[PDB]
Amino acid sequence: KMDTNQIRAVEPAPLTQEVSSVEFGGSSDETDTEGTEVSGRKGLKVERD
Amino acid sequence: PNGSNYIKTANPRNDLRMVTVADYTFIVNRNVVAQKNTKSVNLPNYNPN
Repeated sequence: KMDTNQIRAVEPAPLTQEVSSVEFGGSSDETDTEGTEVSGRKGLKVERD
Repeated sequence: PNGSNYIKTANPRNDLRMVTVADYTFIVNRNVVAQKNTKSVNLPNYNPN
């Protein structure tokens, strides 16, 4: 015979904020890795102390 | 630090080729043959299935 409030209390599944996608190579740039990502003559130059 | 075994040459005049970009110089030993690094695979075996 069901329940009166049970139907109303049911709510849909919640929101998913972000959608996953493929990130092809070359999109990532200028990260915090110590590996050499600085490009051009700027990377080769080293300051004198 | 990395070590000298690259410079060690019987006749360094013909064997060494360098270009000086802004800060530091790239050095080639003409006789030394480049070799791919085995035993550095991304995943050793990785049965895909």
